[PDB]
Amino acid sequence: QVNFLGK
Amino acid sequence: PQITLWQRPIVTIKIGGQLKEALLNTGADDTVLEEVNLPGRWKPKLIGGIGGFVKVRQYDQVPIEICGHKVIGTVLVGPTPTNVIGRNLMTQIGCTLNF
Amino acid sequence: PQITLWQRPIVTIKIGGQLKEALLNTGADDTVLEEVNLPGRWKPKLIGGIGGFVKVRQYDQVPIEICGHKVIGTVLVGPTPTNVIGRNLMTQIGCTLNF
Repeated sequence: QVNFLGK
Repeated sequence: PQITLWQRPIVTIKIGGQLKEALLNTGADDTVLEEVNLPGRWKPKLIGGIGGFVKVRQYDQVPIEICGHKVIGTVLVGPTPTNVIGRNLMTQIGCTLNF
Repeated sequence: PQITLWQRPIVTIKIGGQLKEALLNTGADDTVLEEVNLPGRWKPKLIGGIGGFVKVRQYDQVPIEICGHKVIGTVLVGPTPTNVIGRNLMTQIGCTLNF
């Protein structure tokens, strides 16, 4: 898997 | 459409009789949406894996419209920081990365 | 390039004199890579925000080659489950979502 960045 | 990536690629979706917004997320294997009531069968699924696991309801073969494209795919329902359209549904709508 | 999404969109990159692989992740605002030794100035940055924050080193204007495209952008260096190319660098290579 559940890949992200926020941040 | 052709969607540039200067902003977050958030699109309108229609799911379970509701209009919602979700992020087109090529880093996500699966689609996870919160606050939708889907009819029909589900099974629990454990996702994530950092800090523990998150349990969601897995609904298979769910009709969903994504930015005007009516498709079918698995939708995981559970609280998520942001509604996410994963690769499993981006394949259905014929979405590719291009450069 | 045109990359379909049936598999994870992992591409080869060249950074800091090393060959690496990273995931093209439209759900990520920023690029985060581990096990790279970059020269020049950095500042700490807090990222994530679930369970706490993760501290990384922010390097600005880093030359990087992504799937053959030589560009420049901010690279965050620190622990990451998967090396990630975020939107900040996908814009640089002219990567769009198309359907």
